[PDB]
Amino acid sequence: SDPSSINGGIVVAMTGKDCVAIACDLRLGSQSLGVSNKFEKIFHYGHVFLGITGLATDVTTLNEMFRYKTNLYKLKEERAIEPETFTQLVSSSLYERRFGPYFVGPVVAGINSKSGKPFIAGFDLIGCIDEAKDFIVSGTASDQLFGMCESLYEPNLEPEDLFETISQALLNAADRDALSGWGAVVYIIKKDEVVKRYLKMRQD
Amino acid sequence: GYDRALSIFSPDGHIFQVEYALEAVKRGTCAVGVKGKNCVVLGCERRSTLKLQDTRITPSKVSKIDSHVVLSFSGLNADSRILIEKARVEAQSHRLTLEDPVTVEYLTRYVAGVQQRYTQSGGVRPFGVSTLIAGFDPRDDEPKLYQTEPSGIYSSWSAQTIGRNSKTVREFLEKNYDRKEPPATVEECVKLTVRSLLEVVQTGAKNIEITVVKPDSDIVALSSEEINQYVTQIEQEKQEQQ
Amino acid sequence: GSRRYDSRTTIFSPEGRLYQVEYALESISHAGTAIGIMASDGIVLAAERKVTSTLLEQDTSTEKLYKLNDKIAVAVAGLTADAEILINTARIHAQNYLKTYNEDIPVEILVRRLSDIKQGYTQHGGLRPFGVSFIYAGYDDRYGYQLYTSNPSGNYTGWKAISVGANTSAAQTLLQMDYKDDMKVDDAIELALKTLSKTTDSSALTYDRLEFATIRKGANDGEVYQKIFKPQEIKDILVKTGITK
Amino acid sequence: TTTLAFRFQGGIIVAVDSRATAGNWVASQTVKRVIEINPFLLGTMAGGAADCQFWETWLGSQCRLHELREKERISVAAASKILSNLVYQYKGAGLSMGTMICGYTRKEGPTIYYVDSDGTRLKGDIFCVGSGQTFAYGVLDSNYKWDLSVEDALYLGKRSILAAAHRDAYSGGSVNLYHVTEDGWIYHGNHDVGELFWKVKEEEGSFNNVIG
Amino acid sequence: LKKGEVSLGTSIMAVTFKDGVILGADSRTTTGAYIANRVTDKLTRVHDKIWCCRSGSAADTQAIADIVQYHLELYTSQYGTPSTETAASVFKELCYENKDNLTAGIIVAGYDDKNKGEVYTIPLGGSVHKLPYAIAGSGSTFIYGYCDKNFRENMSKEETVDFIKHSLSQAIKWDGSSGGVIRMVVLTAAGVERLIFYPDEYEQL
Amino acid sequence: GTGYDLSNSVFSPDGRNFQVEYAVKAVENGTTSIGIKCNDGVVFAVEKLITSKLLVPQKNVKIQVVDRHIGCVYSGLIPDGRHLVNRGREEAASFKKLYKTPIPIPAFADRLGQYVQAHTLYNSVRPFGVSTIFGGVDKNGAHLYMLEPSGSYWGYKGAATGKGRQSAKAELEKLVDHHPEGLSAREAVKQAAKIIYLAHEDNKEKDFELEISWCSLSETNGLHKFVKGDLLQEAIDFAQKEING
Amino acid sequence: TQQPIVTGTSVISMKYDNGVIIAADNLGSYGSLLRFNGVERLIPVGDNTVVGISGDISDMQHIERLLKDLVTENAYDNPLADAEEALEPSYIFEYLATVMYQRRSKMNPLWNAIIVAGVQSNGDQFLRYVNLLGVTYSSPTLATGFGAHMANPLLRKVVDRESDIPKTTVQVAEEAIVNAMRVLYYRDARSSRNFSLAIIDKNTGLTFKKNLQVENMKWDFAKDIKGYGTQKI
Amino acid sequence: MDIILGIRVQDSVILASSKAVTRGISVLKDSDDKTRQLSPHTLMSFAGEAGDTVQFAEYIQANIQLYSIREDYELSPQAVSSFVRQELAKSIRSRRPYQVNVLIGGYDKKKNKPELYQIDYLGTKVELPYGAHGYSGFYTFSLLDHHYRPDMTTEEGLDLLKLCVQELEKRMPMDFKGVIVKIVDKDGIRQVDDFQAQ
Amino acid sequence: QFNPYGDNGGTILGIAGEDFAVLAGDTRNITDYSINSRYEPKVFDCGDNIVMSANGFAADGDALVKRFKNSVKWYHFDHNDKKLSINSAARNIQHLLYGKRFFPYYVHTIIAGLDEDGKGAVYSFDPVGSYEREQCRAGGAAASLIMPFLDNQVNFKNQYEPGTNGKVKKPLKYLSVEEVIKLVRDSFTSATERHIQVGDGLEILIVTKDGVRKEFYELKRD
Repeated sequence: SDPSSINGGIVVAMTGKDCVAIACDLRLGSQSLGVSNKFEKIFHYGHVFLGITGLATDVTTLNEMFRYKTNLYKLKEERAIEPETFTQLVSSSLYERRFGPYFVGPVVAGINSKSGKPFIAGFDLIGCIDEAKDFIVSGTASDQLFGMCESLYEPNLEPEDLFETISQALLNAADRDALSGWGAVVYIIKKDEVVKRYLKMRQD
Repeated sequence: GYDRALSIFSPDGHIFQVEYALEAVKRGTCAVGVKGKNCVVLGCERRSTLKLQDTRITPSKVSKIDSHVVLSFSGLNADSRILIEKARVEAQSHRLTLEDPVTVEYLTRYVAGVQQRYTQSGGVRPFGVSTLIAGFDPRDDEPKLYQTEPSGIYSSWSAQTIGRNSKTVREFLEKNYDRKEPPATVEECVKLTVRSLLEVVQTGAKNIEITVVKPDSDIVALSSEEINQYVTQIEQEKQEQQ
Repeated sequence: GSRRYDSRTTIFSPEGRLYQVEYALESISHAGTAIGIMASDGIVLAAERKVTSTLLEQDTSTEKLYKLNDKIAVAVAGLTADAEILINTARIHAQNYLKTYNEDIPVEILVRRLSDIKQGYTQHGGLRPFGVSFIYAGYDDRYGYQLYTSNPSGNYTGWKAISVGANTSAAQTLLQMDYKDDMKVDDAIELALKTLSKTTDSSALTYDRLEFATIRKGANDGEVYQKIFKPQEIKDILVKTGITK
Repeated sequence: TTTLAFRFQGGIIVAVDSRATAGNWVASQTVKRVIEINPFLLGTMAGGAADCQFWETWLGSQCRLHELREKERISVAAASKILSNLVYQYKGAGLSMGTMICGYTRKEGPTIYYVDSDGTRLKGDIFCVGSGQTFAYGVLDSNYKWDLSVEDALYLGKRSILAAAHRDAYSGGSVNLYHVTEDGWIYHGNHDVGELFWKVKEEEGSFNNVIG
Repeated sequence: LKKGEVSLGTSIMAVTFKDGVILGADSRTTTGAYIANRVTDKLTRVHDKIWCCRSGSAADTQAIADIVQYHLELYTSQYGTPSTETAASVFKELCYENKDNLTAGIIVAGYDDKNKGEVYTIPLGGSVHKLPYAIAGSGSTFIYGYCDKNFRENMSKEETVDFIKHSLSQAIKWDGSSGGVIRMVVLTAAGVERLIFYPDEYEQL
Repeated sequence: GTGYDLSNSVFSPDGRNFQVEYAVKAVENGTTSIGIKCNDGVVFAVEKLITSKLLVPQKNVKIQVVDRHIGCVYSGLIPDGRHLVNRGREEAASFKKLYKTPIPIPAFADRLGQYVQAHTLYNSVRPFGVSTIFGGVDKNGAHLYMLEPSGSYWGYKGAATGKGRQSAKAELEKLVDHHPEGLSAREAVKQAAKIIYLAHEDNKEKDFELEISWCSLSETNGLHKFVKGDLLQEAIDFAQKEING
Repeated sequence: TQQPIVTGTSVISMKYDNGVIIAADNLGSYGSLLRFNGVERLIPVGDNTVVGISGDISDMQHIERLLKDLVTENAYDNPLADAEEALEPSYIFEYLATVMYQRRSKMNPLWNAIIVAGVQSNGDQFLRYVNLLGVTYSSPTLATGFGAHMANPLLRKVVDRESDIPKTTVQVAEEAIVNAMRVLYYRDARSSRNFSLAIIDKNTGLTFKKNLQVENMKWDFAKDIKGYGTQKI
Repeated sequence: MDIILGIRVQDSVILASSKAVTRGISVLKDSDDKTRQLSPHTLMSFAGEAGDTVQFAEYIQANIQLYSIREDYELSPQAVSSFVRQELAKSIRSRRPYQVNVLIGGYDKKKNKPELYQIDYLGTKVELPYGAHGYSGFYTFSLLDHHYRPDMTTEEGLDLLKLCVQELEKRMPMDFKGVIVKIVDKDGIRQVDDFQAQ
Repeated sequence: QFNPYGDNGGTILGIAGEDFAVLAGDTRNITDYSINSRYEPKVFDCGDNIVMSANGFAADGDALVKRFKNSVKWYHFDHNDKKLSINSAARNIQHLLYGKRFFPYYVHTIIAGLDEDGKGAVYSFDPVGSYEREQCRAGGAAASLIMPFLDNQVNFKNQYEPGTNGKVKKPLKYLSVEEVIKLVRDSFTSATERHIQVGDGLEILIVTKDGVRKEFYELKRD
């Protein structure tokens, strides 16, 4: 077997201007046979959005854990969880499990409720924090994704044009896979509306 | 410390903690069980003069341990919940290991052991609640009614009453029910239970709660309305001598 | 010796309940009031703030009103200290249930864990019981609104209107009389504000000497939207009822 | 080692081989192969020697205890499941057990459970365990008939064993036959393979329909 | 599991003279073929008049020695000043129970004023051995003849000072995992005297 | 009856709990033991009381070894003495294994000493109530130490205790003063016998059995030995000489 | 586990009619470097038993410490009993044997091979073996490591059986032990020149000769003189 | 493996589970329900090792049944699934994992819709209209995507499953001897005792 | 890392009789081509008229027999000095074995004695446990050689008188201890010729109702 590429997955985050964007696939497989075009990887906690790539078992286990941590934090503090803060808690939860299993690549996207500015940060299974405001990518096809983003992105994008960068970056990156087919979604996030747009794309 | 002398004998041979336990029972509600021979009826008092509460947020008098095992109590609320949790863990563990739907007696042996346990040995203080555990063992047409105490004793019993007005209901069971020849009708068993709890509750059918268990999981709790029609009937039998 | 310096008071009275437990009840009846009203389009909670003065910060009135969940909140009658330990454990118990069964904790389920620990506190160790009573305000999608109470005796009941802490008799008497089941949030508040007046003897009652919350259906949810009032919001509703007290 | 047990009208037929070897030379024609837990339960030896031995006396302690304490006849259904549950605890501890838990109680009738070190517990009319099992299965299957008399059932059992004995060399010192009833088991003697071979080869005419 | 491993200058000694012991060392840590350290303090005080030379794996020797340091501080305060033999046992115990991870070649040499100067040599695997002088590491076999023949008890300080400077400077030349400074430690009752000589000095002298 | 007589989970107004004070008083009504420090050794002697002819001579012994070169005798409560010694052994052996040397007497003293102090800071753990005269020779000389109930110890040059303490101490100081410290180890055996014989005059309603031992650097070659044979007959001779006979 | 890095080589022993003899070199080897010359490996325990340990010196040091406790603890309780119920070979033997079995059974054995030689003051002569493999035996000849192979057959001509023991005597026995040691320094170069020899007579007690040196020389090299390093141009 | 299929029709979940265990030449056992009823509207079907199956099954039924009485109502398919996955995800770290991969065919009886869940032995959770285990899906996903499209009555689900099973027995070399069919709806769990074209 | 456990030789032979039982064993203890001893038996009388040998690897043997002797001692202590039967002894020796199946073990144990009827019993063990009673049973290195002969001369299986050898047979012999020692004597003597796991001495333990009797015959030496 594979350690995380049973089901694969890719995730991309961009910063815009008052805005951020996070996109991902919707593949579920059993080894190389794609079984479903649906499986959500993006959840959010207060207003900080967490996409987690990897093995499906490990996304589920982390998603329930981060619910548990956010809720008690939320309850004591009478206040939601903040992108900046969330980065640190993710690091600290992941480093404890570097000795355990985990074969994940989470990407965080949000807009702070405390200086109004875009925030994205990236994580590996190792727990190297990737401090970025341009784009940050994770997943199986992350190398390629870095090449596509480094060329295609241009700074200071508004939701419609930002949308076009991310959607095409992800589509052409994915076309050289099969482990990134079976449908894909883009969320373009403002701090007042979130537009969710399904793309039409390849499958085996 | 607290692992010693909570419980010891007197030279008079009374136990302190057991003796103050039986007193919580007399003070509390009233529960009675009367057995047919193809039914078991459990009648219960729940007594409140304050009318600003519902039955559906005040706990029920008869709690299910299994679909075919029921538990009734008189005493503290707090303590009884502890006992109820063990009995459900013991039902499902038995089903797992011996692969038999539960025998009602074995479950009495588990609840009774716990009750013995905190008395004999320190680091815990005893309970102040007595229970009725009743039900049907699989492949039986014969009703089972048991009593277990804070002492941790148990024995099987044809009709039995605990709680407020134990004397009155006792006399009534002595003079109107037999071990030898009980009700053979379901109906007559209902009639008898209502007759007994009516003399003591000092209210109508709106503070007596009847639950009838016919064989192997067949449980229907008659409502205030259904009990009232027998309550009417009862005032008529009593006006042949009035 | 020191085996006779044991207090031996977490054993039964002949009165059918432990010494320390009965004595503790008194302590509650000498600390702040909580009032719980369950309505047919909300749940209204009122509590009178114990010490109010300029030397205190007056803009805080969450000193006894904590939300345990998204749709469950409690009111305290007793002392801050005693309360905190049960609040934290109920919060976790909420999260254990949520995580195991994928659904939020029902009001009685939550009540029942708290009550088994309160009993526990005298049952194991010999230690002293609490000095807190809660009145729980919550919604569940299986019974509608539920409003309950637990005491350090570990006995709990549900009620349609109850008061705990000081002046239980007086407030309960009035509540039973004006109660209806066609009341709305606003009709309850008015009612609540009358009752509170009749138990407090004053020239006037001010908005900062109250802690208030209601849990209504809302208009941003089909759920229930929990509204925690702060002094300045207490001031507004006092005008709206036209009940100055 | 080839052991079979089948459920029929008269109770249960349990038939087993015995053989102990030093080389391929038959060192002793003797060794147990039914471990008589108590008169109501049999467990048949086809696993590791020590594993079977240790847990099956230990199983005898749980049956004896249940009846002494709870004053209730223990089921076969309970006997297998107590066993399976412990087995899963000692799984990947080096365990090798292949046994069939046999009893005939009032409340179930004749009941045969196959229990292995994988912890599997299956109820069936027919279970054969061994390694001459496929061949032994053949003889039994082609002459299977639930409605049968105890004597004729014994002869079919013993020919099945023979069949497996001839081809496979891990059976065939001797045959022990037992018929397990309600009130306990009845031993049907020890039959020598030498004398039994010449009768069957001529008699049965299966794999022998033109004599070979 | 330690990833990479470390090594020390592997020609260590304690020599007895007129009034005590003079302790001598080369120091050099390398991690592979990367020169981790030109100079080092591997001339380790374990008590005020009892020092040692540490050899073997850097990670391991330092980790042990710290533990020995804790026991011999506590040991002094309570049970009176140690001896060379007392220090040596503590070092050995720690090596022997954990010789499943430890590689420590130890000379502990200390001065007492009723035993005079004392050398106790604890090789790998750990066993206490009392000798009147020692040489250790793996470069010691090659100077065994020199050392035995010119070893003399009650030799003048000037003469011992030359003898150690020379002994090592020859050893260091022919052996390859040796290198860096020669540091020396004079232990008499007047206290502890510290010598350091750099490469360019000793080669020449 | 103050909790300064039923508990040691407090400090006293007298700086010690009554029960420890009482241990000191019970050593003194007891049996006599001495210890004689000399310029090359130490000598021990103890009075063993004879109450019946049913006792066997020297097949009950009160001086017990720890290691092989430290000799321990104690006066006072028998059970407490066994327990102290059993401990003394576990320390001594741990020291020999761990540092590869016989244990020093100021070291050995700190280890027993800390353990006598421990049992005197708990409200339910019995104090010790023996005074132990102990000592031996090590690699910087001979040492005589005396350990008390309370955990108190100092080095001695002469030591005495028991019923006959007064008498014993009188002779003992005279002889120690006269001598550089105690003269030879050999001379000290006889002297030691006189003190014990002299102390026996304070209790003539019982008999004694004189028991001596020694531990001497060049006069036992580092070992602790029992004093017997000729050496015991000679000390007896000297004793019956002065105390008339 | 426990693996060679410091080694002691060979302990020999055999019984005669009134006693036993034991001899063993004094060696701390570091492979083929004779690093430590003097290291004890015969421990007298009491005054009628001598423990000879072969094998790793690091581990021998562990047995050495256990023994130091055995001498103190057998004098504990009763310093009246020292030869009656303290310190017999059979007691020393069983004490050692318990540590040995326990360390091996958990699969981290102590690496020694041991002979506890003694003469019981309450019985007859004692010669019994225990090693790290757990193999245990009594025999009138016992020898450890390399000595097991070579020394032992020479000892065995004297006694190999119950019947031969009364026919063996101090003179025969003593010659045989030295003859044996001579064979070991001769065919093995690890075993040291300097050795110690102890003869333990029941009537005369324990006698321990320290610093015997292997003698009755063999100057075999003078035969093979043909030159070995003068090389001519 | 053990061939385990599922199809979700508009009102129901039909689950198909092998009826045989085959040992060389002959079927050693051929009466095989490879599924266990948790509750009257929760069923779970299984594939994996033979022993893991029953040991997990019985442990899990017992826990759920304890929750049903304590809380005094039947636990949702959703409640069971989150519970089932969380236990499987833990076991992998431990010496002995439960190696059963499952199909939970449920009626959500509180909002009136059928739901089908595939949860793997690791913990890989998916909701699907139809799904399959192993190599099965290479051949039978090719017939189900092509000939079926949603909103088709229950009987059409029966005929499709048989066509899938026939192709498996023909072309794939595994041998599992048809399917024994069970239907989970609000009327409970029913056996289809035909498999002749159903 | 190390496994010090291997195996060593030795051979034992147990025979159950009517009224008696023997457990015979050699005195030679070896490891490879060396002689560890010439006189040391691996057979011990463990008491209550139970005789035992745990033949094979010495290290395992010595330890199992120390364990069984303490266990016998405590039984007696706690249970009114009750006789340890061959049936009780057997069960106990299994529990000890299965206690250490986790660790390497290497003995073929055979216990003989008498049961409380006065009837011989010989029980044989594997190094993991399991037992069953046999009428004659060879154990150890030469088990495999001794048993084929042993079956013809003791058990009269595969042993037939002339005439048809199949209807005419030699019956199973009514046992008597004297003829059985001749059989044992013959086995062990043939074994010294073929095996270097056998020789030095032969120790026959005979267990009877008159007690335990030791019989001694010499075997091959140089």
